[PDB]
Parts: sequence; C-alpha cells; structure tokens
Amino acid sequence: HHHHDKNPGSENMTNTIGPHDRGGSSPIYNILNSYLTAYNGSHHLYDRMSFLCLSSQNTLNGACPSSDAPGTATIDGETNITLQFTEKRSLIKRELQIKGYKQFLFKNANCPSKLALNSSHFQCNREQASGATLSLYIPAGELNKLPFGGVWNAVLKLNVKRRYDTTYGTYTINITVNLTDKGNIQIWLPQRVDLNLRPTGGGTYIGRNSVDMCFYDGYSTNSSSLEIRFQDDNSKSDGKFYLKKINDDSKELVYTLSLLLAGKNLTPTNGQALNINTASSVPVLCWPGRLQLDAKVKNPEAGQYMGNIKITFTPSSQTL
Amino acid sequence: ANFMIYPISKDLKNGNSELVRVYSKSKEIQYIKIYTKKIINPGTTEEYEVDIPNWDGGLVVTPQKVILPAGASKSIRLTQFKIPKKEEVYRVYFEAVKPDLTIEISINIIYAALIRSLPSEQNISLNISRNAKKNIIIYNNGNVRAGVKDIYFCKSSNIDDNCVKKAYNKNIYPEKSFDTLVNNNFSYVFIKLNHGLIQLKVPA
Ligand code: NI
Ligand code: NI
Ligand code: NI
Repeated sequence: HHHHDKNPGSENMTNTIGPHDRGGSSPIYNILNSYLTAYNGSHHLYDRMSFLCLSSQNTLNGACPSSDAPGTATIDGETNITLQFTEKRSLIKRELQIKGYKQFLFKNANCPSKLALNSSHFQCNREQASGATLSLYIPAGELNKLPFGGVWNAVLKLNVKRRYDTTYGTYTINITVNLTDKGNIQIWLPQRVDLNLRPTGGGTYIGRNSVDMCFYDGYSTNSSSLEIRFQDDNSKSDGKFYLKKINDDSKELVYTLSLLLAGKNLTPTNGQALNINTASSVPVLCWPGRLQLDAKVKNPEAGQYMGNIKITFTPSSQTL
Repeated sequence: ANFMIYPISKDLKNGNSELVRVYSKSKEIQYIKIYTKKIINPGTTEEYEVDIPNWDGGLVVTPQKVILPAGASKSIRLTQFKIPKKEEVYRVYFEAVKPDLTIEISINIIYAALIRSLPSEQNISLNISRNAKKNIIIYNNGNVRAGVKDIYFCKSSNIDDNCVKKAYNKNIYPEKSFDTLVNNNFSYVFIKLNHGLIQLKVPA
C-alpha cells in the first residue's frame, strides 16, 4: 500500500482490446485497471474525485451522467456508459455498454468500496481521502453484441473533477477492438435455373446461364483455407455432370460448370474438391462469385430434363 | 440454399459438448437433416470419409433432424462419446430436405462442420526418419495433429543463414508421416507451428 504523488489533468490514451473471437462469449475486458488519477500525501483536494461524461444522452463519446451526484450518500456500484463503436472499414456504428467505477485512497486506512463515477465522497475511519483510482471495462458478452468481425473503434471522454468544484481536465481514451469471427462462413444465391437452350448450325444446340452468389468467410482472421465439392447425383465416376430425361433414365445429356469466385476462375469435375485460400451471428457483406452452367448438344430428343447439384462447403484437413 | 450454420469448426475436449446453431434466412419454413462422417487418413492424399451411426461412433450428435422455422435458429448438440487416445476428426453435414424441350437445374448448398475430437492430455512428438530416396520424413508421434508452417533445414546445430527454408503450411495428423521431399543430407531441422523445435536428422 505505497503510493506516489500525482496531480490530475487531461490525458490521452490508447487501449487495444483482444483479438477476441466472436464465437466464444466475450469475457471481461479491461480499459483501465484501477488507474491512478490523483494522489497526495500532504493535502486532501483529491478527496472527492468525480468523473463526468460530456453528454448524458450523446453516445458518441460515451453517454453517462454529466453532472455531480446530488445526494450526500454515496452511490455504491458502477456507472453504465453507452459508447458508440465504429468499424473501421465500413463505418458502421454500434453502441456498446461500458462499466466504470472509481475507488478512494486513504493514507492510514484501507476502504476499497467501488463507487459510481459521479458518486459523492466519503471518509474512512473519519479520515479524508488523498487520491482516487479509476477502472473501466467492457462487460462479459458485450463484444458478441457486434454484428460482424472487424476493427471497431471508439473514443471515450471523461471530465476529471473535484466534486462540486474545479474540473481538472479530460481523459480521452482511444479504444480499438479487434473482433475475429473465425468460425463464420456463408454462401447465398441472392436469387433453380434454366439453360436457355437454342439451336445452332449443324443440328447442334447451345445453352448457357449463370447464378450470382454472395460468399463470405470470417475475417480479421489469419489466412484460412476452405474446401468446396460439386456433385451430381447422376455421378458415374466420370467427373462429368449429367441431365437425365425425367421419366427416361436411359437418355443423358452432358453439361459443365465454371465458377468465377472473387476474381478466381475454375471448372470443377463431378466429385472433385477444390481448396480456396482466402488470400485469393453472421455478416451480410459478400465477396462476389458466379457459377456458370454451359452445355453443347447435338441431335437431342425433346422433353424436359432435370439436374440436381450439391455444393458442399467445408474447411479442409490439409490446412493450418 | 436458405440457411447457414454457426459454427464451421469446433473442438470438443474433455467429454464436454458444444453447439452448432443453424440459421434460417428464408421466410419459408424448412427441414434440415444432420449426419456425420469420420475422416480417415486426414491431412493426406488418401483421405476419405465414411459414415458412422450417431450413437456408436466417436461423436454423438443430437438431433438428427430438425424443423427450421423462418428467421429462427435451432441448436445441434455435439458431445464426445468417449474421449479418444489420439485426435479424431469428423465432418457433420447439414443438408436440407425439400421434397414435397426444357432443362431445369436445381442448385443446392450443403455445409459440413469440421469437428476435432481431442484427447485428454495434449502432446506433440515429431520423429524424423529418412526415406529410401533418403528423403526426410516426419512422423507424428504426438496424439494431437501437427500443423507445420515452414521447416528450416540445417547444416549443423545452429541455423545461421546457410540453411534452406521451405514453407509448407500443411497439418500432420497423428500416426502419419509427411515427406518433405528432401534427399540431401542435412544434420538438423527447425520447425515452427501454428498457434522453434530442434531435432537431429537420421542419415539412414
Ligand atoms: Ni442522500
Ligand atoms: Ni468484381
Ligand atoms: Ni433450439
């Protein structure tokens, strides 16, 4: 229980939190761990430190009581702070809860009760305080309130005050939060398809269609690798996809697939598995992809044909 | 595709069980079937999967089928039946059931989560041997899988700058050996792993 002298004043700090994955529930995350705001051996002007928010309704810089607590009785507890977090690359904004409390310091006594930021002062064993500590933290489970992984940022401003007296400065705290979401992978076809089949020269036909798709894998991760498989039930171990006349298993027609996914192009056989290096609660934004179907058929019998294709999404084993 | 799953990967340890939730972004109610495959020879070129019943297989997955209301999520419970001596890896597929001249091609998305069934005390042991070609082989002695990134081949006990570096980024699973493909006769090796081990290299 040894403390150094210190005078309060404006401060600027940066606090980094995590990496924390989104998948597991957020634990408690410390922004300040009983940070010393003031202390003094000789006098007792730091016997009633209060910490006020700039606005009580404005969440930009944290919203919490902006005035000294009215009653003589202390408020034992924590102060709730609503603070606006902005993801860096999207500029999307979400408001999270922050918990804050002070703690008073006495020369000859130890009385460590937690007080709300604007709470009134007290004396321990009829002794006045000499300084105060300040703790601020993200509660458990708060980072799971964020809609998607990414670098979320915020700035907190608290005024440092002697209660019902002079304001000493303003603490600006820069809080960066690195959310991970590593187990997050999705695919969407924003919109079954028809190959719009038409004849060509020689009794040949040609059809071509394509589906646009939404595709995402959990980000701010390290480089990850995924596995995709394309299969047709009417898989004969050829590696070829087939369309059988409905009602006529005897007749088969052949078609092919190609996929451009986020700038990368591939044609898969029927049963092949493809690794995708990503270097090449879930999130809506998606890197673009397009599966394209194609077919060339000569002398084909009329009547409809149908084809079903399973596209399996998996992490692969030959990864890290 | 009208759904998604969280999560894509999970490790079950200590006999404890975890959950994989399935999300409906369709507004029309759907039915999901769940089934598991055990992965044989994982990390290798002869890797294959085979079906296991849901109760007497390494892992127990409940439920096997679900009603997926629109915009809601169900929960699927993964728990290890019996903790295993060495790591085991499974895939749990989430397919959907949709049954109630032209061409119609219905397109369908299936998710398979990669689940590691982990052993009780985790150890990693890497043994080196040399191949007929005299290439250097790495056997996973350790129960848990290896995950090597790069291998600094070395002329002598200390690395310096004359030692060859080749990056691999390939996992090594227990009881499996991996050929680095090198037949020249270096003395040691240094290995980094995903989150500096030094070992002698056999000249046989
Ligand atoms: Ni009162
Ligand atoms: Ni583009
Ligand atoms: Ni449920």
